[PDB]
Amino acid sequence: LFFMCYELLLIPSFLIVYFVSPSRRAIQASLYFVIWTQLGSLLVLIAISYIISITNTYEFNDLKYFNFTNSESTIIIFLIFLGFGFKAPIWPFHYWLTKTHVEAPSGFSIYLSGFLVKTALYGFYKFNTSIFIDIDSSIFIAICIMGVVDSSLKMWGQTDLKKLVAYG
Amino acid sequence: GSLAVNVLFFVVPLFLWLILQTQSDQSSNRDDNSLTFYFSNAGFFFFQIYTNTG
Amino acid sequence: SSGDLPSATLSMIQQGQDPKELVLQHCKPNCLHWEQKLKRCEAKLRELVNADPEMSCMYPLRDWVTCVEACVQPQIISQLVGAQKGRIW
Amino acid sequence: MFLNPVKDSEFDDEVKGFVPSEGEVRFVANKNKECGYYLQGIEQCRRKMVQLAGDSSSQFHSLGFLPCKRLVDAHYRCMTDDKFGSTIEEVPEIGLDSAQKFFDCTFQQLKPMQSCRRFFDQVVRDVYRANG
Amino acid sequence: AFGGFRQTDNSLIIDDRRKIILNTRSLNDFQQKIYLRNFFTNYRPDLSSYDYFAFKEKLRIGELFLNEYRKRINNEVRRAAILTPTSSLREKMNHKIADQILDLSSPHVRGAHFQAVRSWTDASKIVNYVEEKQTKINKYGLQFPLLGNMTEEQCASKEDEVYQRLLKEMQKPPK
Amino acid sequence: MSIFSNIWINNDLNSYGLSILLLNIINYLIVFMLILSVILLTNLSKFKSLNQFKEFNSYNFILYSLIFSLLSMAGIPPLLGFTGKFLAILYSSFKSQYLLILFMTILNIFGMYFYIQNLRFVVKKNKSSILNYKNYYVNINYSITLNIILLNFFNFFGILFLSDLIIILNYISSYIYI
Amino acid sequence: MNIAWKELENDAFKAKDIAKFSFSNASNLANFVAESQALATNHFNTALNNGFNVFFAVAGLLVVGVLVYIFFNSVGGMIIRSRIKAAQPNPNQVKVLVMPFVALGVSLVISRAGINGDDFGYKG
Amino acid sequence: MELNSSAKEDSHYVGVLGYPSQHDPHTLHPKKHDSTFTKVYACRDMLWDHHWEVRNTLYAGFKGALLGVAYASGFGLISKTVPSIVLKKMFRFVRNNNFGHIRIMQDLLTPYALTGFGLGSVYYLYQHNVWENRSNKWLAEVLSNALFFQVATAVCVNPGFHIYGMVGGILFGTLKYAFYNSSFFQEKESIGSYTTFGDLSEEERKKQEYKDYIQFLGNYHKVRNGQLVDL
Amino acid sequence: SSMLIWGACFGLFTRAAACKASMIPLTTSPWKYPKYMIVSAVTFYYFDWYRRMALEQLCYNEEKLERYQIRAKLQSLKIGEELSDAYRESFFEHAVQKNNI
Amino acid sequence: GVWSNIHPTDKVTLSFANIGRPFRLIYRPEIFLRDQQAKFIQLEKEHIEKSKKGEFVETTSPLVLWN
Amino acid sequence: MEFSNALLSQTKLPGQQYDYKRCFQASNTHFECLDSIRDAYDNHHKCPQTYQAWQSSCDVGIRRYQMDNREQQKKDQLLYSKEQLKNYNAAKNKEAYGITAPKNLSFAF
Ligand SMILES: [Zn+2]
Repeated sequence: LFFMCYELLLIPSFLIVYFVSPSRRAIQASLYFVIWTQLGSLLVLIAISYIISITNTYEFNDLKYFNFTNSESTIIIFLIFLGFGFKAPIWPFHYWLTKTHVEAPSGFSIYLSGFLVKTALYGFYKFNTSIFIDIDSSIFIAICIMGVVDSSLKMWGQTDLKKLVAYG
Repeated sequence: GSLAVNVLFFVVPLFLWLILQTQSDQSSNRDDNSLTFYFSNAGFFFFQIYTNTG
Repeated sequence: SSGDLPSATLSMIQQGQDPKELVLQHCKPNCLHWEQKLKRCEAKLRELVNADPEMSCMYPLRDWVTCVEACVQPQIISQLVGAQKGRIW
Repeated sequence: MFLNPVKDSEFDDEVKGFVPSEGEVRFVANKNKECGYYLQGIEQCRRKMVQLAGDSSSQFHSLGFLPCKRLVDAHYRCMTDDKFGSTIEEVPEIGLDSAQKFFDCTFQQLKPMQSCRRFFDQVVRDVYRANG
Repeated sequence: AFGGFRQTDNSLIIDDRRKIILNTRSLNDFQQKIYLRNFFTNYRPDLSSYDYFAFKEKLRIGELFLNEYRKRINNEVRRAAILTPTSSLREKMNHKIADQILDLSSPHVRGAHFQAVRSWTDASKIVNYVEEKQTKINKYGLQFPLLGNMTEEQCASKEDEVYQRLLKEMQKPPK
Repeated sequence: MSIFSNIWINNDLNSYGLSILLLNIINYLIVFMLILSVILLTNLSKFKSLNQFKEFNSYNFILYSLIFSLLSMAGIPPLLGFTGKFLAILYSSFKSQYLLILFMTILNIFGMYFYIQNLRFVVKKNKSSILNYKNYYVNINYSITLNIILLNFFNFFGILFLSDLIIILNYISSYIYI
Repeated sequence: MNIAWKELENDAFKAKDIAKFSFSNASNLANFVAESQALATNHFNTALNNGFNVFFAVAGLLVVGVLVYIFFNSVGGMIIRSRIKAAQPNPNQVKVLVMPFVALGVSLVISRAGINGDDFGYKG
Repeated sequence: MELNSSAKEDSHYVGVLGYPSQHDPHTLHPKKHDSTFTKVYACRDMLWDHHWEVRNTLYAGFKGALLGVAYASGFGLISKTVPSIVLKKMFRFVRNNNFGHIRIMQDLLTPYALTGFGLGSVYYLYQHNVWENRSNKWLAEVLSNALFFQVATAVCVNPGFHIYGMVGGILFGTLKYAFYNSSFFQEKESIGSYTTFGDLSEEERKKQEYKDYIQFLGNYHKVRNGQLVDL
Repeated sequence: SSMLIWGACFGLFTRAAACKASMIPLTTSPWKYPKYMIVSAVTFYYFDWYRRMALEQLCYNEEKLERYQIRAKLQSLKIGEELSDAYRESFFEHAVQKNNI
Repeated sequence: GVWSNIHPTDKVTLSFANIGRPFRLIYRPEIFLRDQQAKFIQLEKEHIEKSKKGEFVETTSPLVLWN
Repeated sequence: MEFSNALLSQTKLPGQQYDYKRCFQASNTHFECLDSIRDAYDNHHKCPQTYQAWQSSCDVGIRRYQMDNREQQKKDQLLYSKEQLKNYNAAKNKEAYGITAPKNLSFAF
């Protein structure tokens, strides 16, 4: 139900961007939003199917009584990190966010930055905390820091204020 | 623009990864916090209600 | 967190014991051909009442031992202290 | 619990902590993982027996918790790796007090089956510390 | 029912306890559990789920307790600075206070760090320290409202027990 | 499928995959028939090129019905087309085929863009007027409309009742060997 | 299936074992089967009823207060509102001022009474 | 249908079962009292030695050349357009030569065969000498194949498509690890099989198996959680 | 809940949704409202029976599928494993004990 | 409600959770365990009968089943 | 396929038919000659004439199905009774109306 509730959030967002935005460029921006967010959701879905099939259970508690090997743990952590970083925009995947903020209506932009991206932080946290991972987090830390550096270095050359807020 | 500056910008993530690796070497011998997903709460969440029914 | 946690299994190398006899009696099926050849050589040499001193079962046994230790030796070393690979390579 | 009483203390109840050996923790964890089926059955057996003759008018009210005894034996054997005895009554002189504590906390005081595991684990720990 | 994932690497497994030989690539769900998933993931795997929850909470409280020790010694240093002039502060502070400041430094006390790197024995020792403090304060009933929740009926029994214990301690001879 | 003292214990159904395939086929047929009913309501001569998806922008029922049919075909989570793909990935993971999962993922993402590309073509300057005329007035069919209503209900909320369909399909598939 | 009381006799087992496998008194067994070793089903039912009543009262008072506030302060611009209030008779002005505050404050007071345990009998 | 069947053999299981071994010595030993001709003919065991580096390199080059020839025959030549003057000259050459088709075929297929031979030889020398001792087999395969295919795409095809060469190398390495290194759909044993070696009697093994079943009963969620109703 | 009432509610909302989708007014052709509830109530009521009765036969089918899986596993053993001590006793049980016909 | 009254778990979880598992185990686990426990209950009964004669049998000793 | 006795039993020679009446009469007679003496393992030699009639009347596939069904029935009878099965079914259908809660902070494992 956790994964299903995370997945349920896409259709209203796409509908709002498609039917309520006044700008003409918002038609393609909604498609970009959908395609990136759904690629991330597909990665998360692969990880969830892995966990469900290996451990025939749906409770966070039962994971305390099952151990994942090194290979499965590495696969799961990579999949969940990349999938939730598609929505909570990590460095190489923020083109959709920039386009969607530039073209979307102001209220939905407030909702998207203020709350929607946070939905990726929560779920990741849960799946990060329920599994024992024996990998070095240096690669993920480097990806996040590259995101910070790349976003903050691009703020000077912005004339549109909404794009500047998106980069922040 | 500048070829050297563009190359430096391109190779930034590798530089960050290498610096993190070096400081992980420093943390390993000093027994500092390593760059790992720590597992000390056994999956119990931060402030989570753990109650039973019946 | 691993490393600061108790170990679930204690191997007999970690108990200061030699598993070489077990590994030898488990690597023997890998070299049944050489073992059979050595047995045939021994049977042939037994039958001859007079044989040249140059003739011996030494070389079939050398081949059989080579195969058995090819199976045996690396896996015992791989569990020892100081035989771990490098950080990257 | 892993506290030992302090002898010749100035006040009455002063304790000092200690940490078990890595072998003891490993042994207890492995036996608990491999013998948890009996532990769950004791909880179910204990509740089931009272449901059938909780009243004093029942025909077999005198027997009490006797059948669950069999489970209590099996768990013990499992936790002892069959190296000491077939029944808990054959436990060595060490850990005998902890067995009495477990029996009091399991049947005489029908406590939740959370505290009772501590006393059985104490029996196992005492046996492990004594023997080898 | 727990399952498993099919393995790929080809390597022999020797079970001397059961006296069998298996292959990693030909392990079913149950054999994978007892041969590949048997490692521990806790500081104290010998404790139950409830017991390890109590252990984890006590460990968190113990880290906060050591942080409180450092905060208290810092506040004592501030009080000494205000109350004592610099003409003699250094020597007095060098008496018994500098050693305690250095005893509660970065490795011994977590401080503002993300994680305190402790082995399972260190965690056990911290939990034992916290439990020793608890046993000291529980026998006097000092933890009713601040660190406890008793009913009205239990309060009277606790008061009687503490009164009897205080009477017993008073009538003993001095050491 | 383990053995203890010559007693065999199995926790695998061995017929789940056939039921999953049947579910995928049936779900695809249902969504396809929804979109073709939407097409059959209208004047058929208008839909020749891909840009003419704009012709579906006539009134709210047709427009939204086809938007949701396209999203279901693309595999969007809430709708019916997502369940078959999700269960296919679950069964592949259960069978331990990560390469098949990767190739299905590539196919799924490319096909999803292939489907949602046409949502851009639906934008039209004015109402399309794609209805046949009869007795001087547009001919709006009620029976096909009700069929689309039922198909829309089961597209929106089919994930709630999917357990019964899975039960029936596994019951059918259990006869394959017996 | 094999855990039963058929073919079970006190002759086989020694007295001490029986002494450690005998039932406790009637009260302990009743508390065990009723699962009332610490709290009673009456306690639980009373707590559920109190929670129901508290939620319904809080929600109703909050909605009433916000509706009356909105519908009393959403009649026009500042001058229009001032004219309407001036035209209102004194009891009407008193009501449209006081009663939203009464509803919201009573909701907050009920919540505060919910979070405070002042019924404890170990005082003095 | 099997791939790399010789390298995936479980030697211990094969020896225990008595199955023929693919690593057995497949060699010929001439003996005395034999003619001089059979001495020379028995030297053909050289071509059967899979530990010969030159033979392995030549076989890899032959396989690469055969693959290149097949690709040219099926997809390469027919796609390319030949000038009409060159085609007319070729057909005139066929008219004045008894087997002129063979010469045309040689001229058309020489570049593809040569490129395939070189690629196969270089690939074998690159895999066998560099990446054969890496601990992580999957990562080694992925990295080596990605780099090799990127270089091959840069050289043989336009160098501006090297990224797609890297992606194709990654995918090929994943596929190779899944089916050429691992054994899926091609298994020589049964899942869960084992071999016993101790002197334990049947009673001891049965007791251990009863213990194992008791432990296995804890893997059921309903059993472990105590959520079973009374039957 | 009751399936008959759930079906009747389903038909009531289905008719109203169909009226809205066709842009025809509600309150039009009123006799279709009771007909839809009656048809939908009977339809879902029968499906409730059919789904329950499919579970029963599915469970009984798995008992026969239990026997097929064991015999399929033994017949799919690699050659030489039949007389191996890992499978020798189980194989002999089906070849000898199950020859009772 | 009426749709989800066959199992104590919601229908979505039933759909996407029990991949490849037996419906017997999912819906009636007690009968599933009892059926797979056959020839072990008989062995346990024989063990109890022998124990009534004062003899202890080391094999089949772990076979103590409560479900 | 290739592993199921059910599908192999449906394979027959051309021009081969089954007389179900005679086969079932013989099987009923043989199973009533049995089931009067009860054994854990059925011994057909204790009912020789009915055994011979059963062998000469029913096909091999029918006899295999009959033995499999008889073994399953004998296994089921030793474990279950009508009343306890009814009680268990009623209890399961009654608890199906409720929900399942996690067992937080367990003790067994
Ligand atoms: Zn061996």
